[PDB]
Amino acid sequence: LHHALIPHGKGGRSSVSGIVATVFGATGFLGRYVVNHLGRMGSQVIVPYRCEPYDTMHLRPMGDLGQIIFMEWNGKDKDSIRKVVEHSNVVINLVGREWETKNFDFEDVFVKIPHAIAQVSKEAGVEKLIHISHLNADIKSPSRYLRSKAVGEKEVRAAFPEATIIKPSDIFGREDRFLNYFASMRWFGGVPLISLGKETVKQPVYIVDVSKGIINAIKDPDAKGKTFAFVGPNRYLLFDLVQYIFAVAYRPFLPYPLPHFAYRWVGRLFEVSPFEPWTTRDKVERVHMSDMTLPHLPGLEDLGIQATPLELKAIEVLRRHRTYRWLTSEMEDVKPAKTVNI
Amino acid sequence: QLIAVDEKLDITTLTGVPEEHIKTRKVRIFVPARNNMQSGVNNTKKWKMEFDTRERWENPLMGWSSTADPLSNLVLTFSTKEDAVAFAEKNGWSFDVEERKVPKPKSKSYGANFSWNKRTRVSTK
Amino acid sequence: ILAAVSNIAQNIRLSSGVTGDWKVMNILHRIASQVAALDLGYKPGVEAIRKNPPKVLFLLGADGGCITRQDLPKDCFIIYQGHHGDVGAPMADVILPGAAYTEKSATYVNTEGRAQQTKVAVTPPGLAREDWKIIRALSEIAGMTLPYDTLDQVRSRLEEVSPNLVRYDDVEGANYFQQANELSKLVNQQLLADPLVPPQLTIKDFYMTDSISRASQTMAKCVKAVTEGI
Amino acid sequence: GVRTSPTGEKVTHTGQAYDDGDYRRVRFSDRQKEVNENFAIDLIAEQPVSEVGSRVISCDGGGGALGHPRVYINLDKETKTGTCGYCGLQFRQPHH
Amino acid sequence: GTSVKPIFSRDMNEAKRRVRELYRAWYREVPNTVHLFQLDISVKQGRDKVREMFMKNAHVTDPRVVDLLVIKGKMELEETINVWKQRTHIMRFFHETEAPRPTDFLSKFYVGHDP
Amino acid sequence: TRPTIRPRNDVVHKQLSAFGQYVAEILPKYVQQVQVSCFNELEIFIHPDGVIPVLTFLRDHTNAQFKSLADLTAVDVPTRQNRFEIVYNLLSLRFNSRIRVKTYTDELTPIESSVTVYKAANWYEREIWDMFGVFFANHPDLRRILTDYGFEGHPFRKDFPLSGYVELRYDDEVKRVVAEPVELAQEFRKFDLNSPWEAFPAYRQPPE
Amino acid sequence: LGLREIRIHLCQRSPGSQGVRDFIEKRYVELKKANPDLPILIRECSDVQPKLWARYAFGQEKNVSLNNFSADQVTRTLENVLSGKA
Ligand SMILES: NC(=O)C1=CN([C@@H]2O[C@H](COP(=O)(O)OP(=O)(O)OC[C@H]3O[C@@H](n4cnc5c(N)ncnc54)[C@H](OP(=O)(O)O)[C@@H]3O)[C@@H](O)[C@H]2O)C=CC1
Ligand SMILES: [Zn+2]
Repeated sequence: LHHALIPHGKGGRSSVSGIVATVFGATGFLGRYVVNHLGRMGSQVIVPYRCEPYDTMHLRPMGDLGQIIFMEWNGKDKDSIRKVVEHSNVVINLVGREWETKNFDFEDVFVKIPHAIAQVSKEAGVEKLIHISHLNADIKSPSRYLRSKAVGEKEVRAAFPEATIIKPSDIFGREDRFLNYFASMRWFGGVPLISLGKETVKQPVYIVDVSKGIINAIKDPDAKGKTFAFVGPNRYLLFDLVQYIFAVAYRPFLPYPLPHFAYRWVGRLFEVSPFEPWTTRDKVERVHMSDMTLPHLPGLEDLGIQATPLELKAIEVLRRHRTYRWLTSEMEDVKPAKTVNI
Repeated sequence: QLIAVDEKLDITTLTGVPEEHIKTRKVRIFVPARNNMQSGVNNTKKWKMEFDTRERWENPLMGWSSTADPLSNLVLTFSTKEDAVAFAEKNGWSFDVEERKVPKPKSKSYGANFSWNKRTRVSTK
Repeated sequence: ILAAVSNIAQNIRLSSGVTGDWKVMNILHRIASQVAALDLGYKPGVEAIRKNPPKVLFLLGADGGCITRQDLPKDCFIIYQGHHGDVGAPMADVILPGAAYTEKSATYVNTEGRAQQTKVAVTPPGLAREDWKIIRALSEIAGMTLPYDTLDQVRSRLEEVSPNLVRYDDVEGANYFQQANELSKLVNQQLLADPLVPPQLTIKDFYMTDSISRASQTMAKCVKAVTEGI
Repeated sequence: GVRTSPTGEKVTHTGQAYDDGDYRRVRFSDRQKEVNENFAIDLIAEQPVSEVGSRVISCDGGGGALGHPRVYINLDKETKTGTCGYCGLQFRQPHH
Repeated sequence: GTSVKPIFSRDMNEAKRRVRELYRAWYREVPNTVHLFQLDISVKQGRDKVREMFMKNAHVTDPRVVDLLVIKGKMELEETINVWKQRTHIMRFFHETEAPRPTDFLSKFYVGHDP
Repeated sequence: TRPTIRPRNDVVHKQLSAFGQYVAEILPKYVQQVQVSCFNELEIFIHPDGVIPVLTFLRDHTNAQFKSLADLTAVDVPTRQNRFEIVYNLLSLRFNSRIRVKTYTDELTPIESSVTVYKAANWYEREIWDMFGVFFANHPDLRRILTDYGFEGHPFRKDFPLSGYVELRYDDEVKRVVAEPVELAQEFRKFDLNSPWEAFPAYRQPPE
Repeated sequence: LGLREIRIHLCQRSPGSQGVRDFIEKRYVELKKANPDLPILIRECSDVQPKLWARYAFGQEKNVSLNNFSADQVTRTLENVLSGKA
């Protein structure tokens, strides 16, 4: 294990866990939790960033002195990837954009970049690679996001045969777009749902569950070439889910059906924003698509994680979306939503 | 007014020590040995209580010596072994006591260096 | 040799009587683990190994080179547990890194039979662990979990086997020389003609004797100094 | 007396250079490794040995109160030179 | 005998009465604490934690030690009610960022040297 | 003996000795010992039950008039059966003098609060309770003063470790400051400085 | 199933071990003559109690108190454990 990489201490901030991890995509929603969980145990974390260093400041207190190293990288450059994965025994890939920018389409962030990372980290002698795809990744899906996810999953498996591939479904948390998107809709007046959300089933998963699952998969010797699906303990119809979201936020729920072509036109209209779009056509397709059921894949309970129900963590995301009148309401006051389980 | 409490003294629930550092610890009650590099005996007068040595590792940065043991530096001084034992008992620590070792009285005689027939005679001086 | 020396002691005892607590008979040991092993019922010597060549061999810090793979059947499973890479390590199938005497609180019995305990100065390096903890974990994995989980429990078991092993700094013992002399008079094994020659003939031999000293550069310097004048 | 390791890293006066499989070298990528270039062992090895016509010499490192504590060096051994234990300067008697 | 001076209680009965009174006060306070501090726990969780903290000290048999424990619990209750405490202080009881430390022999043997 | 040695004052020594005898004669019920230190510092050891009478007499008596309490603190001596030593320092402006009153207690025995005698004690007794865990009976508002909210244990006690048992850090997952078991990057390095040769013969103890 | 070893923990100067001592003074020798291959470990005891230990196959053990036993009682107990009884 190369004596310098032998675990020491009580697993705390000043300990040595034996992990040296390069976390691509550490400046996003999932990346902050992953870096927090790695730096809790005393891991050496290498953060490749392309954004303004100001935007990485929140990751500085996550480690001890010298335990977090920040390095500039370019997704189209392989010498840069070599530079940032030279000394790591773990590489985690969390790179991904919900919308397509002018310089990066879905195929760049979900096929080219993951494949380049897998190839370079295999060349460099990195022991472990963790890749994140979607639960609904499919070659013939109506969303190009998921088509690119499936293609990139195959490419990573080809470039790094012993990679662990993790397939979560609709992560929810404080900085999660999925919980926020429903909350955001209240400003307009009515909630537009295709078929009133009666033909969609969702199985959202907690952010901390996904971070813990990644961390445990790193420490698991038999999780090498496996493929995991990270899903929550409950399945909801989209209508009931959005109704529960609006009840926790104490906002008046006014759902109305909107036809598919009208919603696609709205998404296209919102797509022309030079900044982060409020919604896109791809987001509209992904929202009203039912979560797949994959019983043949190992889950969070195979990694020792007990999935957190949304009923226990919804208030910590949605209390910010309340008015002053309902700001002090307790968690058990909202009557959990109806689950369509089996 | 006196109430005649009948039980053994026990203050663990008031000290605020985490239970891990109450049950898994072993203290040593002893009179420290004289440092063999010197002849003074002034450091062998009082009893000492000290805890068991825990893990120390190397800091990845700078290579300093890191510990996670909060009692790794604590040393208590007592007049007599009975006081040390009473303190350890009322604080709930398992202890090991060692009886004080004193140097035995030795019969010195300068004239023996020049014995008429004895082996003690010095070959040099 | 032991029978003859016991005969000398018996002649002294019968001629002069017993003055009280004198205990003419004495055995001088040179190995730290020997007296405790004998106290525990361990059979002295490697003869039973040669008599019944085993398939699974546990080398517990055994670096004397007494038993090699020529003295064992093929496909013999050799497990070495210790702290040094010496004679016993490169001939093993599984290596278990143990703790040296400076890295554990452990009991040793000297030539007098007095029992003393070491204290932890530093922890074992890398992934090395306490030896009895290695054995207890191995017992749990194999299904026959040993009753003791802590050091005080293992010392209670030690007291159960031989109670004198927990009486630190006590050296009082009972004299049973008469019974041992009677039992020694039974067999009459013949004495060899070979002259009595000790292993440590000279000062150079004194330095490097065990695995800790064989790995010491200071002892190598001492050996070089006593062999070469310079 | 600088010299590089097979990995291209400078070796310090202390002699420590990270091993090939040591991850800690990552702390120098995109940055540099601080190495002092004036090796004291080499610089003191260049000073000429002082020849003095007495058995016992005195050294205080120069500068009086700005040097080190004053020490006395015996110079009876002719197979070697008397070396100051503070400054490293060498002294000998005129020999041969 | 043993010649001790009490703090408040002369025997274990009065000490138990004071313990019950303090328990009642904490039980009443828990819902207000959950409301004021905007905690993401339920009232059931808070009352369970109060019971767990009370049961941590169930083995005490000295009325003076029990009196001091009640004094400390009353200090903590006064502190909580007046909002001297912050949400971090209340949440310190639940150890939400502490990874579970195992208790069986084998896991301890695997992780390190500490018993 | 002149230039570098601190000069003596025998007049003040005599006055303090006489006043200590005075105090001991007036209150035999509580006064256990009276001492005058070499640098003229009067000390009166008493029984705990006499905390309130003694101080009251000392602050009220016409010949005493110690109306001001400099400070009140405690000393931890683990080898004593009564662990804690309670020390009151009093100043008399009328007679321009100082006096020290000392008593003892252990972990489970309360001391009478002296807020009634001196208003200044309030925070001093709160501080003693916080740092040492000595309870004061009949105290107006007794609670922690120096330590953090919810802090367990008493820091000034000899047994308590220098760096404590917990530290604080900000955690982003829970979005708040959390308390965790202390881990140190560099351990405090304990030094053994005590010389093996005796320094002061005048304080040598009998060889037991 | 069978005897593997015997352990006799006798206390050096306590009255309750006195009879056991007599046994070792007189009857231990011939008992070792009869059993040349059976380890009968004679060990010293602390102030608690005299005892006898029997070990069987696969590490099964149980002990018998010898407190205040006379030498004949000691040898009777030893022959009972040495035989296929109890
Ligand atoms: N509901 C969910 O959130 C779940 C997420 N998915 C997948 O899980 C992964 C993490 O998701 P999430 O954290 O929410 O996404 P985020 O948008 O929050 O973060 C994406 C990360 O990838 C980086 N990144 C994006 N594009 C590029 C690029 N062209 N070049 C370099 N870096 C880039 C970002 O850096 P920068 O900030 O500088 O742009 C950022 O750090 C992603 O791969 C996502 O697709 C899995 C199922 C659903
Ligand atoms: Zn010099």
